[PDB]
Amino acid sequence: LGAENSVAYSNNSIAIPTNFTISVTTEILPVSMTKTSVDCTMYICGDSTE
Amino acid sequence: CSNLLLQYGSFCTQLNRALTGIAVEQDKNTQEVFAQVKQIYKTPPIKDFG
Amino acid sequence: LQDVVNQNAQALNTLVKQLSSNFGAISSVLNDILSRLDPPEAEVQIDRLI
Ligand SMILES: *[C@@H]1O[C@H](CO)[C@@H](O)[C@H](O)[C@H]1NC(C)=O
Ligand SMILES: *[C@@H]1O[C@H](CO)[C@@H](O)[C@H](O)[C@H]1NC(C)=O
Repeated sequence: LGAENSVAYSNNSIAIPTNFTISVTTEILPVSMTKTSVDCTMYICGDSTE
Repeated sequence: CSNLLLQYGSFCTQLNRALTGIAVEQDKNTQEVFAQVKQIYKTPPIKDFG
Repeated sequence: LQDVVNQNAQALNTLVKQLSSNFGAISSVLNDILSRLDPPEAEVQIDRLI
């Protein structure tokens, strides 16, 4: 599940950061798929009148 | 029956692939909704809690 | 992003490959059926393929 960690809870202490870091992360989102079309009669019968 | 199914394209493969994709995506849902922090914290002995 | 394109392409390839399937008929090419069997009893085969 991950490395174990514990934090020393106590009602008269506070832990505050003193330095920061500007990170940058990438998120990837699909938008649209390939606009496909299909010919019914051609695909089902080719070039036959029957 | 196994021979006679062979004349129907790849219906079985399509169905199996769809169901496998389903099975993958549920566990993906679980991992996404639950596992959001990678530091398993340890419960402190409850004494004060204000 | 690659998954969407891959899935669409694979689906289309499966759809195209489905044409090479006799579906229990004498042949998988309708032109062969037309050139081999006269209309009075070729309609059964045509209907199966359709
Ligand atoms: C919580 O604060 C009270 C102050 O009244 C103190 O007596 C108690 O020891 C504190 N709890 C700790 C330090 O765990
Ligand atoms: C804060 O972090 C930057 C990043 O390297 C460092 O240059 C700077 O000295 C740090 N300030 C501290 C630790 O007070």
